[PDB]
Amino acid sequence: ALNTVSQLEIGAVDAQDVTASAVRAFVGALPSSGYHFGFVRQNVVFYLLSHATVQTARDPLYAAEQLHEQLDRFLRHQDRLPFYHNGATLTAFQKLLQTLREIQTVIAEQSGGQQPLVRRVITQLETAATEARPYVNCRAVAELLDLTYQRLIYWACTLMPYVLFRRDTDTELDTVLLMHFFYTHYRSVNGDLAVEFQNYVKNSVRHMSSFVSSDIDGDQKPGAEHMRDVSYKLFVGNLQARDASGLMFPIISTRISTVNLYLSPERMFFHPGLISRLLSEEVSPRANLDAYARVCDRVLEDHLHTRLLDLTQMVMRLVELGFNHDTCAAYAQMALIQPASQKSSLFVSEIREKLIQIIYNFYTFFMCLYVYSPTFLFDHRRRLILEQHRSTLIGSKEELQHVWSNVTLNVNTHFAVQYTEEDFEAHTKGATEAEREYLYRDLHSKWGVHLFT
Amino acid sequence: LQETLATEYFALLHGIQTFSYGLDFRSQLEKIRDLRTRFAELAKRRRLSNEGVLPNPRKPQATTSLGAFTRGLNALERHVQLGHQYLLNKLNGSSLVYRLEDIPSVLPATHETDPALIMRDRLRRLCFARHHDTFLEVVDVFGMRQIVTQAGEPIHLVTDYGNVAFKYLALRDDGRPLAWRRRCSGVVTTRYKAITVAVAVCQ
Amino acid sequence: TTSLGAFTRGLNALERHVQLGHQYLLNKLNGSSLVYRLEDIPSVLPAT
Amino acid sequence: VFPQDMLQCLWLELKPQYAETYASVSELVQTLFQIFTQQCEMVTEGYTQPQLPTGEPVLQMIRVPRQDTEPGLLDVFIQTETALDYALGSWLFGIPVCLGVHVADLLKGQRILVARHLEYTSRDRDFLRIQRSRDLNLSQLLQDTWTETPLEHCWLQAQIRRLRDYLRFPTRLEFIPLVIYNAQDH
Amino acid sequence: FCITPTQWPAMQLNKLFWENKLVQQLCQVGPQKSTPPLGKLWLYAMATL
Repeated sequence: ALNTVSQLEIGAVDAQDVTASAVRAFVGALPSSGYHFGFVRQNVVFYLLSHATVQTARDPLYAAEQLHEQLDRFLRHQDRLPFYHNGATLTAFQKLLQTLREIQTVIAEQSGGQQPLVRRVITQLETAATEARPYVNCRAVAELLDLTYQRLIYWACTLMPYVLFRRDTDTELDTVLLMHFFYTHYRSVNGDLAVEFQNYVKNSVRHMSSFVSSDIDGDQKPGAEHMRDVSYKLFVGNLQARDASGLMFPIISTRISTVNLYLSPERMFFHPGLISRLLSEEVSPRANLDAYARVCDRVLEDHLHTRLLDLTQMVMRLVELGFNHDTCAAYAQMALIQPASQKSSLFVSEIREKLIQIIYNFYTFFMCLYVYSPTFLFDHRRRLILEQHRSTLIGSKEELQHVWSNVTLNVNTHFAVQYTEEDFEAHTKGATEAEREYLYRDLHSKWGVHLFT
Repeated sequence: LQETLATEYFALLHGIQTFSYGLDFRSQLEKIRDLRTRFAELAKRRRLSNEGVLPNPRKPQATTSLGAFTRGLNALERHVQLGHQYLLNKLNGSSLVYRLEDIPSVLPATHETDPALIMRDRLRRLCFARHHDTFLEVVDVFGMRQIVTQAGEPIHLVTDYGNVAFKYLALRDDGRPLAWRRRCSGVVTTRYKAITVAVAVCQ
Repeated sequence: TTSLGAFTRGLNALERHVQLGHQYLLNKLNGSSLVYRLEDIPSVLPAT
Repeated sequence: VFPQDMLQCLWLELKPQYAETYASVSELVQTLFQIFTQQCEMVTEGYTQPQLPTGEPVLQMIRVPRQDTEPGLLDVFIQTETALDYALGSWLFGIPVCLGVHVADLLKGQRILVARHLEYTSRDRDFLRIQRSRDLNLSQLLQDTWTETPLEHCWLQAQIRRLRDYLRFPTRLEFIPLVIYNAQDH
Repeated sequence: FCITPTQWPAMQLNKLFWENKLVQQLCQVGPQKSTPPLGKLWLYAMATL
């Protein structure tokens, strides 16, 4: 029986399959006296929910409500610890189900100023999660919170407004690039962006010809390959257009002399050509690259100088700079693709190392955010995530061992899953010497670490 | 304990399938060796076998014997070792590239799997230069439809076009030959006509 | 009065029939890019 | 790499006799691919053993017969040297070349008539224009040909980087090549 | 009207009508290798029927 129940701890069970009669048979057939049988006589509902899974059904609310109703029947069928009791377990799980209904209600309402509404509704969701926070041990609530956080963060990263982009120092190219990135990363509901683009292109007709090449020589320039699409659907006057015809247009001049006079150094990440030429180390020595050098230094210093509201705040701060996960990954690829040995100035090498740090850090941060949840499963998958990252991004390069500290430091800073020894003491204040060992064993199996003794 | 390690095995299988480990062959070898030692320790705590059907990643089964797990481990070792050997041979045979470290590792950020493409590239790769004459079809450890010879070397690893443009122009054979030429929607030099006339007259 | 060798020959005939049909289908999918998978291929009913 | 109009002009201006049966160099390329695929023959057969000694469940076994004369089209293209070959090689690799037609032999072979057909050097504008018109973009092939082959993907990226680096910086030979070719059959 | 031959390029519209790959594969079935592709007759049959 002990081996079976330990394997049950290691494994997971289906909410629909388990019934009240099944729980009654499991309790009755289980031996009466034991150092774990007392707990299952005391907290069978919480213990069963500790390992249950609902993620398979793909509909958390209804399956979890069915599980709650079966547990309610078993609790009708049914003083050691006021903090954790089967009736208290049912009450807390019903509260969590209310939270899981209201998160979907919020998503439906907000998705159809929008920013204050988003902030207040996400604050309500955070309060709801805090109400559901203490029983993080359970696998059922673990996957429920995991899916909830996945959905909310995926919705929030896309529902970004466009107010923060406009600056007085922004040029015509900078503005069109900002709204271009907005189109390529956010088009779900913001449909007026194309109309504004069509209105604005007629304003900057004279200014649009200043930052372009001749026809014949522009295509061979480095970095035009990646920016051909943005250029084509800049020139055509409609962001919905597709460059399937392979036409040749006035290619944008990516030279630093043109960029500095026609762009702003702070909004560079929206422009792919400068990234490509900087990684490729094909920059002319005479080029004056102090602009992005200082911008890179100050941005990294501000980011390294650093709650769910705070997480979201950093989220729209970082992506406001144009850092999109797909874009960051695709424009970190050539960092590995580009050769290590080439001729470039020391400042260029230093800013390249800085940008390698930045691309790795933001790529890891974004992908962890895509799988973020204040639960043990996040760290459990993050172990394999960091192993894979060591395998691929760092590789066998010796110089890449220095840049490792910032990635792990930032990801553990922003996505820390907090657990308190006082929390476990309260969870086991009434638990006797007999019952604490298997709660400890289940926690060790789930988290994977020897957190306390 | 056994279930958690089996899930770790399946996660490693998916990572190798999705190329989450890149060109770090040593890391994959160390991980699979550690997994094999862990499964051997599980067997000792609970005899290893070299027979049994492979575990199904799509449908995990608790009836799989430890021999199946050991077989899957050795299959992964063979896959990674044959891959590394093929990289070593191609590096020796091609002088264009300098070192394996300079060769990057691509990310699955650009993922697109059409079954039609997945079958057509393999069927066109069949009659290319491969070490063994005959051929066969199996289901790989990853669970997909992998095609290998009797040696078990992957066709996508034992047969190659030798050029990116060759593969691109070979798999582009769909309907009409050229599409962008049609999309663009678009007579001799007079000197050549003059030289043709003069050469004909002289001859 | 049919012999066991006759039944062995019939088993071989059925095996070759099914293998021959399967290999002809494989060749037809190989030569024609019109169809991508056997799953999309319909099955007719023998009602007619 | 080259634009299709310039390719059409070169094809029409120096039509190879054995290639005159077709209308483009591209058509030659797809017909060569077709004959290469026709050389390959696939036959599927059953196997008594359902699994390998390793144990992978084997479904079917496939053999590749290459059984069978007039010279092959791909062959006759291979051993026949044409002005097309050297012109395309010079334009692709960024090297000049001098192509001329042999009229006849005079003074018992002491003097040979080589009519001025065309010349390639860094001086004439057409050579510079065609050299700078080369579009060294090949990452679009990688995007258009993703077949769940990341190892080959990295190999192809490295190969493209090396070939583009070589093409941008060709080796110079003091601009003195010369080719003699016939006019009746190129 | 009138047309300038030099300005107007010449395509191969057969590659879209009967020289395309799929119709050629469909009409390749014939008694002997000497038979030319039958897509020319195949389009006739489809149009008639």
